[PDB]
Amino acid sequence: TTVFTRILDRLLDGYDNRLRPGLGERVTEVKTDIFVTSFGPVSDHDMEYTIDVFFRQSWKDERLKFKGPMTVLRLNNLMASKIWTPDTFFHNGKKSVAHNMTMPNKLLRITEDGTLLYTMRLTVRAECPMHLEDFPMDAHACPLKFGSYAYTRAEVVYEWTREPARSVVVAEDGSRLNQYDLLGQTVDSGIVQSSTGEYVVMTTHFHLKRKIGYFVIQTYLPCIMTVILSQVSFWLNRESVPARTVFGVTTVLTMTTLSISARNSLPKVAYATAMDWFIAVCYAFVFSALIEFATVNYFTKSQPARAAKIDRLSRIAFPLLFGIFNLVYWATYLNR
Amino acid sequence: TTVFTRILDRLLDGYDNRLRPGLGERVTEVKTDIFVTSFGPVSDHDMEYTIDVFFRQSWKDERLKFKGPMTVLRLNNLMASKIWTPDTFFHNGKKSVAHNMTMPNKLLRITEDGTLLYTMRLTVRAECPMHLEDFPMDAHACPLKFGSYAYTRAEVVYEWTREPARSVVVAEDGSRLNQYDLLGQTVDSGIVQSSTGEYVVMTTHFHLKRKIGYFVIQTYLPCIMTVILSQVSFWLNRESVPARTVFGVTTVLTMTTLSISARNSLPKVAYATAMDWFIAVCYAFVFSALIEFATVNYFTKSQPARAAKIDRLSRIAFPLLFGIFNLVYWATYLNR
Amino acid sequence: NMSFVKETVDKLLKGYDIRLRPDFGGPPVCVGMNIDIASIDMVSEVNMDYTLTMYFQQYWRDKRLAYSGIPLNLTLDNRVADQLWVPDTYFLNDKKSFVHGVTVKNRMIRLHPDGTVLYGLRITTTAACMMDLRRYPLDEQNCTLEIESYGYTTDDIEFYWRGGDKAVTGVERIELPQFSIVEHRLVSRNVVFATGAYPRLSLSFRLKRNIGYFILQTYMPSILITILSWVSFWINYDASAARVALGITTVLTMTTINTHLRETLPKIPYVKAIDMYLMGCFVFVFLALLEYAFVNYIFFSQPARAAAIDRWSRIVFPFTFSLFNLVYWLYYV
Amino acid sequence: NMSFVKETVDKLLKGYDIRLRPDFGGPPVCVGMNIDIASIDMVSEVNMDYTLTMYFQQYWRDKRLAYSGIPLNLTLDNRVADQLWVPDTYFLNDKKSFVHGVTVKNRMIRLHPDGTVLYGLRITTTAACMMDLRRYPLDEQNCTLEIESYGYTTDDIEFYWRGGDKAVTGVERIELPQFSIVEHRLVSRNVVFATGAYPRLSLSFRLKRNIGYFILQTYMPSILITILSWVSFWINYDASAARVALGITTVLTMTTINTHLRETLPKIPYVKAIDMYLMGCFVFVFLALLEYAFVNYIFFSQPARAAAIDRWSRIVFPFTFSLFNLVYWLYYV
Amino acid sequence: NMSFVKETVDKLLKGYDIRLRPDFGGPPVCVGMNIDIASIDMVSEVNMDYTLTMYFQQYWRDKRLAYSGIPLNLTLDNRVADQLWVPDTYFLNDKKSFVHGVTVKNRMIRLHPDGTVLYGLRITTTAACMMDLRRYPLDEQNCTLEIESYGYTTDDIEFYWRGGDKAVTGVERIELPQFSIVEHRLVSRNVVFATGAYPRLSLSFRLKRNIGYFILQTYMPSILITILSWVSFWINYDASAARVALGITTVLTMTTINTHLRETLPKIPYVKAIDMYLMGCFVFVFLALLEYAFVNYIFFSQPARAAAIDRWSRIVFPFTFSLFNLVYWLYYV
Amino acid sequence: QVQLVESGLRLSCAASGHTFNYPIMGWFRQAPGKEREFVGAISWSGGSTSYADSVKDRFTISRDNAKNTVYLEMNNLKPEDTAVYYCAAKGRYSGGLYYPTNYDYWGQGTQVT
Ligand SMILES: *[C@@H]1O[C@H](CO)[C@@H](O[C@@H]2O[C@H](CO)[C@@H](O[C@@H]3O[C@H](CO[C@H]4O[C@H](CO)[C@@H](O)[C@H](O)[C@@H]4O)[C@@H](O)[C@H](O[C@H]4O[C@H](CO)[C@@H](O)[C@H](O)[C@@H]4O)[C@@H]3O)[C@H](O)[C@H]2NC(C)=O)[C@H](O)[C@H]1NC(C)=O
Ligand SMILES: *[C@@H]1O[C@H](CO)[C@@H](O[C@@H]2O[C@H](CO)[C@@H](O[C@@H]3O[C@H](CO[C@H]4O[C@H](CO)[C@@H](O)[C@H](O)[C@@H]4O)[C@@H](O)[C@H](O[C@H]4O[C@H](CO)[C@@H](O)[C@H](O)[C@@H]4O)[C@@H]3O)[C@H](O)[C@H]2NC(C)=O)[C@H](O)[C@H]1NC(C)=O
Ligand SMILES: *[C@@H]1O[C@H](CO)[C@@H](O[C@@H]2O[C@H](CO)[C@@H](O[C@@H]3O[C@H](CO[C@H]4O[C@H](CO)[C@@H](O)[C@H](O)[C@@H]4O)[C@@H](O)[C@H](O[C@H]4O[C@H](CO)[C@@H](O)[C@H](O)[C@@H]4O)[C@@H]3O)[C@H](O)[C@H]2NC(C)=O)[C@H](O)[C@H]1NC(C)=O
Ligand SMILES: *[C@@H]1O[C@H](CO)[C@@H](O[C@@H]2O[C@H](CO)[C@@H](O[C@@H]3O[C@H](CO[C@H]4O[C@H](CO)[C@@H](O)[C@H](O)[C@@H]4O)[C@@H](O)[C@H](O[C@H]4O[C@H](CO)[C@@H](O)[C@H](O)[C@@H]4O)[C@@H]3O)[C@H](O)[C@H]2NC(C)=O)[C@H](O)[C@H]1NC(C)=O
Ligand SMILES: [Cl-]
Ligand SMILES: [Cl-]
Repeated sequence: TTVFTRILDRLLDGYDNRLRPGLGERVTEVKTDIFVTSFGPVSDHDMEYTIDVFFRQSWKDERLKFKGPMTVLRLNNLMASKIWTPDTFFHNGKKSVAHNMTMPNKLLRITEDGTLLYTMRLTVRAECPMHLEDFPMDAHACPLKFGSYAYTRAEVVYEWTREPARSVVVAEDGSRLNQYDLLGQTVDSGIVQSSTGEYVVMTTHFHLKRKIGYFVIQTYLPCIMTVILSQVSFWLNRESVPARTVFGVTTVLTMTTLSISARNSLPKVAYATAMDWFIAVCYAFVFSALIEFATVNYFTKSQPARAAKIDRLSRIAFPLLFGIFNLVYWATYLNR
Repeated sequence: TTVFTRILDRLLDGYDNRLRPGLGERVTEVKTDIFVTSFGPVSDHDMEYTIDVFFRQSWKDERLKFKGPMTVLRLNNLMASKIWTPDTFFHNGKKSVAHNMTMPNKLLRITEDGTLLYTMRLTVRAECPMHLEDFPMDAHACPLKFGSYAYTRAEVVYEWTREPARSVVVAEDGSRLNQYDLLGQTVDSGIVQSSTGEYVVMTTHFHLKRKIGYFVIQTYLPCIMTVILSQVSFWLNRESVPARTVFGVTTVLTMTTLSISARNSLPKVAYATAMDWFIAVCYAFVFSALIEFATVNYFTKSQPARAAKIDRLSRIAFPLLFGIFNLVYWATYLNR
Repeated sequence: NMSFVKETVDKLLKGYDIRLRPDFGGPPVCVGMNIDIASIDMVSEVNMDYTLTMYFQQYWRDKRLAYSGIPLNLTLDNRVADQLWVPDTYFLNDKKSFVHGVTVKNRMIRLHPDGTVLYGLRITTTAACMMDLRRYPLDEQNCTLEIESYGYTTDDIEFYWRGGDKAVTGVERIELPQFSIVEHRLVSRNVVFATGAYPRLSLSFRLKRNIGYFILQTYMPSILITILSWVSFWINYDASAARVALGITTVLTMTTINTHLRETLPKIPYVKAIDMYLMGCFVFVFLALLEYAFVNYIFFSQPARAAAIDRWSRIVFPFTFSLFNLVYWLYYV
Repeated sequence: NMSFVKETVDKLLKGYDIRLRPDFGGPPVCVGMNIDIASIDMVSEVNMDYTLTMYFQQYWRDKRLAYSGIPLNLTLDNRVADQLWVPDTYFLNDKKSFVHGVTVKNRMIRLHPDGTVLYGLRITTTAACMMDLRRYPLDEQNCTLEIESYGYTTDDIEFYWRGGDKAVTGVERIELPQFSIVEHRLVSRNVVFATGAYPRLSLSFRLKRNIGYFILQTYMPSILITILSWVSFWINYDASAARVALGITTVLTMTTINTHLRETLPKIPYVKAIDMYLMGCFVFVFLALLEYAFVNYIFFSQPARAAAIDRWSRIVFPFTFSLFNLVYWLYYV
Repeated sequence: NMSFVKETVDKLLKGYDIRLRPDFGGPPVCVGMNIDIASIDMVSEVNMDYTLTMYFQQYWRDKRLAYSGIPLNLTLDNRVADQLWVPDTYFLNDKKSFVHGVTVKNRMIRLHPDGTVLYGLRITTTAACMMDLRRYPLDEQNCTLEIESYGYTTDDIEFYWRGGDKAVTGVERIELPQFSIVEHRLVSRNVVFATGAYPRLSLSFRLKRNIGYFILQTYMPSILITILSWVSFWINYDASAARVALGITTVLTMTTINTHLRETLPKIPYVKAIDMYLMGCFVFVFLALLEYAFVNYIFFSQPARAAAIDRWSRIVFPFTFSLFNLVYWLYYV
Repeated sequence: QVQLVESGLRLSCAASGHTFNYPIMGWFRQAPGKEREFVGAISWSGGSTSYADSVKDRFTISRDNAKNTVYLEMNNLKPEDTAVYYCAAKGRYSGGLYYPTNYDYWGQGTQVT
């Protein structure tokens, strides 16, 4: 055991951790990969998402070469606080956590050639600016950007450990999503520029699509049923005025309550979503049925022929128009 | 700069920060004052208030006499951790913050005679016990008591820097009160005694008076209008049963709704506040008017003279009693 | 002379080993405890806990710190506590505790010439208190603070309430919005775990609920709503819209009261007495509305009987509701 | 003798390289785990997690700390834990954890002459438990805690449950108002990541939700409104006012009930069982109103067939509703 | 050849005194500020504060750190910030701030050959902003951030914006759902306290509230319900079911939307514009319900009077509501 | 204070009083020449149970709150079971479950052959 103590004492003898490996000689290359252990909840209200990752970095430092009985030293993470490590940060991160139970969740491994593998376990809350014009049939690309904080592109660059498509790997049972599906991810690297210089940035877009079954069972089917119930009033006999008044008032009030309920759970955006348009059209159809009934009742004694003609025309007009609208709406929003 | 480094090194050479100045020889006298940069919100439910202060202390330390080109050294605040400082704490504090952004918000200054000025920026959450029997016409004196935690009166005493009335200064713009109005503060000092000995306590009372206009236009006016409307029905003809019934039932329903819904606004206490008495008396007046109408309607068409007498007496009995009650109530709760 | 005091203090800490308790390997060290309660903030039924602020003082003796030539108690800067041995005392039934740290860490170290150490802290702790709500609102609770040594067994440490029953002070001037502290009690014992026997102190309070809060929040609104529901019996059955509106309003408001009370208490599977009372009030308002429906149905045939039903209801409903309230309140006796 | 013990401990920590694990470069070191559960504070369906408080004990052997001549097990002050090697154990599914630190960090170190170290912590952890609420409010959950080595593979460290099935105690202390622990299970396995294979312990609990009258009172309004909707079939067509009044009352009440239950039920945006039950009830009242409309339409042409249609509906509607309820209570139970 | 760089860095910090500012005892040290606003988070009307994430850069010159022979701007590990003097810049109006610390502390230290130091932090801060919500939701606010030196007066330090009006970057890219930023302004002055005069920088934004959401959520539903309640006057009094359902549903829905909105509204001690509009709409719908109740009673005996009242209401209600809208939209616009 | 009554092959232990403060009832047996030995314990509310190795899968413990009573059902009796049986109550924060010292209120010695 004392051999390894002597090796470690020699490695840190005259070592300056303020200086990046290669300062003034060549650019430091860091290879990164991510293992998403759980893709956490996505919040529309805060336009953010949480993610839990194993974040892995690997670089080369020629001051840490050694020759001994073991080819790789798998050291305690304490050693990682005595050498130089990258200052990687997440550009759109909001408030991340570096887990400290029961010990700092970090690992450091040194190879005899001077290659260091440094891994940590993080929870990151990141900004995902969402456009909700297609709610609830919308899709989002939530981005995760990271890079060096202090060292510019002429000092530190970042690469992916392997092919970029396979350098961000998602765990099989790592879905904490209730109203979204994780379709996949795309991986890219680029250059950002700020007042302090040009930096390398590594980006991952996770593509999400919102589940729709809840809204189908809570809003769309009740609204369709309400519109149908209003439109089957044209078959009531014109003499039974009280029955048709009750039917029209019933459908109007039902649509009102459903619309008010649906507005309550809508995200607080400053424009119209798809569900708003559907609800508005259903309300227009229901009120149109009521107004048609009023007009028909107006000509009941004056011109019975006119009222009969209006009823007969409406009986085929209203279902046809509602079907055309439904076909156009669903073909527009379920195909994009 | 070398001269000042030599001076500081000589000052801290052989200096023990575990011992107060003049230990075993005299009493350390600490002169304090407070600059309240914002008097934060008061919370009735938790019985507490927030306050942000510059807390200033000053004391003599003969171990820190020096002689050099400058009479006063305005030092980096970390020097505060190398010398002795008072352990002042707030007796009614709940959970305070010593702000650490971007650096520890403290200043340390050393005069050539050994005088120390030590100032810090704090946020204090303090307990303010409240008796709300006079709600919403209640007034409180929220206290702020501070003193030494470990040094009894025979070791450390506290004094105000200037005259006590002017040692606590509140900024002109620093008022984050919504529901209250700050009428001023009173400054005092005294002795407290506990199991560990006798300590000096410095006390500041901030006098708050609650704003009442919100409740006048939110609770009192609806009740007064409802009572007036209920008493209006006495002037209608006994023949017009539908109108009097509308008045009586509508006023009773409004009074019931007001009494029930005002519960959420009112503070959650185990006794009855002044507004509770007002609402109860208004409810009694409205229900008595309804019962008077019922009694009149009972005697109609059988003993019309008795109904006439009841209505004639009521038209003067109800407004007079309500006016007397309002006079007495407002005199009781406004001259106090 | 501070030079002599500095020499003495440096000598005391010369070679001092903080990893070893006083009289290590010998008889147990005895720690006496005092608590001064400053406040009991928020008793919560929903969270099943309460908050407590206190001055917690520990008293022990360490002969390694005996000094001579200075006839004074040495109150040292609190950072000296980091260079001395202190007991590993903890609260078993706590959930989140902190030591106040403005303007410094609220800590006190006082040495005495015989080696006695007084070690004081100011602590705010949230402690668990499971509650029995079967007798709401006339329930009575018993909330404890349990104090134990985490690492040392009864072979190494011992606890006692320093001062007998006069160890805990400030309890008699505690005011709570809903409760009153009927009694407090001090207990000492030994508790055996798989790792051995540990000393234990217990400070318990008995809380009694003030019924003035349940009244004026749940009882008075229910009575008012039931009275308003009764009002509808005095209107002619021709006025259908008025009576239907009155019945519906009373039903909805009573439902609001039920939900509000249920939210102020934790959700449990069984049914308590208070739930039975609220269900009874709901039954009464719904029965008034249903009686109107029955009168309206039977009105077409026998209008005289339709009026007689209202006349009888005017007496039956208040009387039965009063009897129901009497039965409910005599259930608790 | 305290000086002898101090020199022995100094010799133990003299030349001790904390950066290296026991038996570095050789066989793996075996660490045994014990958990003693204090409570499970809360179990949140909205946040999808649960809060657990425990005493977590780790047992291992370090030959560098073997001492002779002292026939005692040395309980050291917990600060010594900063000078000793400890396993880098972590919990994979925890989201926010902390070690209690009043009055000192709740930490215990005990040494034995053989060189065996016992290391104990008091930990509160909010662990993620993804719940399937598609059968709410009669769902059954399985919440786990995963314990794993972070930096050491199975070539360096080994994990096992000390005592086997008796490694976890205090399950009787768990008192959830809304759930009831059915079973707990201990698992030992290996998990492979891109950096190698790591030991893994897993403690799982099976939870059953408690059913009561308050769970029952979510279906009763819908059932009652459905039966009210049926009632219309027994009214003659001449009195169509009653039929239309029943139709409008039932439809409005059903929609309001559904929107209110959406508002009050926990915000879980996917289809559950109760959502489909409420949708079925709404469909039934809608079908009843539609049947009335059809009868009103064909009345002037086939009065006998209209009466036959009403009479057949009087049986068909309760029969199909009973069938729907039977299918529901067989599929979701 | 990192030996030369390491030797230079060791020489820089050899006789360095962190307790003294650059040019201690002489002329003040200039500090230039840059701010890059990454995002502006929730602007809470309840808490009276906002949140700001920024890259905050400070620039100054220290002659003790000048080095020669190295034609590079030495970026150093951020931990070297603990061995250097940095300004004690603080924010006067901030309630809660932190520096991001994943994966390490988000801090940058860069040296230049002539001794210039660039020191960058990434700060998320919540800052107190007092809002006047009387014109809510049609109000215009002004929220600031104050930057000051705590210990050094104008004799020791002096601030300035580095770049003039271009010092602050990224304001034009911020998108807020409820607000649109109209202007941002930079001010530099001196603030005098009892301890002396200190330099102050102020960054202020003038925020304007978007009216789209409130139209889509509050105003349009309230107007729709108020208009829909007028359908009663156009329904024959024999159709009592429809009229009763209209009145009850409109009143209930008005209360529903009022509660849903008022939950989001702050618990301020004054009445906002939106409150006035909602109370007016409630008064209108309740008056319509009451008018129908009165008409429904007296229709049996006085059909002509009931018909006349309905005919008058058809004109009276829309006219009064239009006048109310005119008064409101002229007062608040 | 909690009062315990012993009846009794099925043994009954009826506990009355402040049984909410003492949420666990346990069973112990004492040999004529040995010390008290833990047998089993049951939670008052959840019914969760724990047994000793020597009696596991043979004895069973149940409880009912109708009269606040607990029951020990003995199956497959052996001559090794000849001991005097006690029923005891344990507080909420009294530590380990297998140690007789932690139990406050004790029943009456019942002879079983
Ligand atoms: C996981 O990471 C978190 C931080 O993200 C750690 O929490 C910090 O832990 C460190 C190490 O224990 C703490 O540092 C020490 O604090 C002592 C005082 O603590 C009290 O006061 C602070 C406020 O000042 C409170 O935040 C805290 O809760 C306590 O009430 C100091 O006395 C220590 O100083 C000693 O060491 C320094 C080293 O430079 C010397 O200079 C001193 O002279 C002295 O010897 C030390 O500073 C830190 O305060 C904790 N912060 C917070 C916010 O909790 C977790 O502990 C960590 N977990 C694990 C398992 O590693
Ligand atoms: C809230 O609820 C808790 C229970 O959860 C109550 O706590 C109990 O309080 C009673 C006192 O009222 C405690 O009873 C006393 O315990 C003392 C300690 O006993 C230990 O040591 C003895 C050996 O000396 C062991 O046999 C025993 O098992 C313990 O290890 C005893 O010394 C006391 O005995 C004295 O009084 C009794 C009569 O009560 C006499 O017969 C004795 O001779 C002697 O004078 C006594 O038994 C009990 O231990 C507490 N239980 C727990 C779990 O702590 C709280 O009282 C309650 N709060 C309120 C306000 O009521
Ligand atoms: C909550 O949900 C979790 C799943 O998410 C359940 O956890 C599973 O529990 C079962 C036991 O009920 C586990 O199955 C057992 O795994 C043991 C370990 O397997 C590992 O190691 C072996 C080599 O030793 C590898 O071959 C294997 O791939 C694993 O890496 C096995 O040793 C067990 O087999 C033994 O018992 C079975 C009968 O149970 C016999 O048929 C075998 O012959 C053998 O004797 C067994 O297969 C399973 O691994 C757990 N899954 C996970 C992911 O941990 C929880 O049980 C559940 N909670 C509750 C309360 O039910
Ligand atoms: C949100 O609300 C805040 C206030 O709460 C507004 O802040 C004010 O902003 C104005 C500028 O728009 C400030 O006014 C300017 O202050 C400058 C600094 O004053 C110092 O220096 C001068 C000498 O140069 C001293 O005399 C003075 O005592 C201070 O020490 C002045 O230099 C400016 O003067 C220039 O403009 C004026 C006209 O405005 C000319 O008359 C002058 O000749 C000169 O050209 C000017 O006075 C004001 O001080 C700020 N107030 C506070 C309290 O900070 C924000 O502007 C507002 N937000 C928005 C978006 O508007
Ligand atoms: Cl989600
Ligand atoms: Cl306020």
